Amino acid sequence: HMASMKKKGSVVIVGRINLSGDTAYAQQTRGEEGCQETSQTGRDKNQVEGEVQIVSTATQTFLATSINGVLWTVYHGAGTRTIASPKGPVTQMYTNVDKDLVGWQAPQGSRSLTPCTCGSSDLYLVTRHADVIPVRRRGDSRGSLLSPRPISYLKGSSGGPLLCPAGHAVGIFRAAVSTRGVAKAVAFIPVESLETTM
Ligand SMILES: COc1ccc2nc(C)c(O[C@@H]3C[C@H]4C(=O)N[C@]5(C(=O)NS(=O)(=O)C6(C)CC6)C[C@H]5/C=C\CCCCC[C@H](NC(=O)O[C@H](C)C(F)(F)F)C(=O)N4C3)nc2c1
Ligand SMILES: [Zn+2]
Repeated sequence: HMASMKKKGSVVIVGRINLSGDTAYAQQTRGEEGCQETSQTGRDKNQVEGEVQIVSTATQTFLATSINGVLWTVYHGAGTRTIASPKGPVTQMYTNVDKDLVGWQAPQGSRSLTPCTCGSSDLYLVTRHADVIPVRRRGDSRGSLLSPRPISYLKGSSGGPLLCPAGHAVGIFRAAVSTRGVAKAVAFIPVESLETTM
């Protein structure tokens, strides 16, 4: 009935991947109860820092990455959802199901990565566990893991960045290619396809 129709909650920032030092590590900034409440209200007054956020809905958790001033993630995680902010829910500024891509204005206090113009194929995937995984670029939207590992280790890291040697953003991780459960390659949205979208 129309009176009872519910609304999906917002995506919520629940942590970050700290890349500021010589050691990468995940930090949690909100626990599951606060996450649920913030998703319903859409009001998040927690201070945001850093480039790679850990984000959650009521049912899924993944990453989101700031590049020029946009917080980017995957459509298969966020759908068309708002993100929680200090002033309430914020509507997506980019949505592209064909790329598995969404974006919101980057939160106040975030730091943005710079889009790579190096043309390098020696990349680094950052996961939600703060693993920094070498990936050889193999095409516009694909790269191979130098050390394959079970897909379990990549689950929950969609929306994370592929970085070049200089720390610029080359892409947003979106899918893993596996054989017998071992991830041998990854697919990503290339930064140019974001720069086009922008
Ligand atoms: C609804 O509208 C949509 C529009 C476009 C769209 N486009 C893509 C490509 C898509 O793909 C889905 C979701 C991702 C995924 O699981 N994302 C990671 C992740 O971590 N998600 S997540 O954070 O856990 C989560 C679910 C919370 C958000 C990064 C994966 C980690 C481990 C793999 C686990 C087994 C899965 C292996 C899959 N392989 C694969 O499809 O490969 C083929 C050959 C491709 F062509 F894509 F390469 C895979 O990776 N998929 C399967 N769904 C959609 C949906
Ligand atoms: Zn670069």
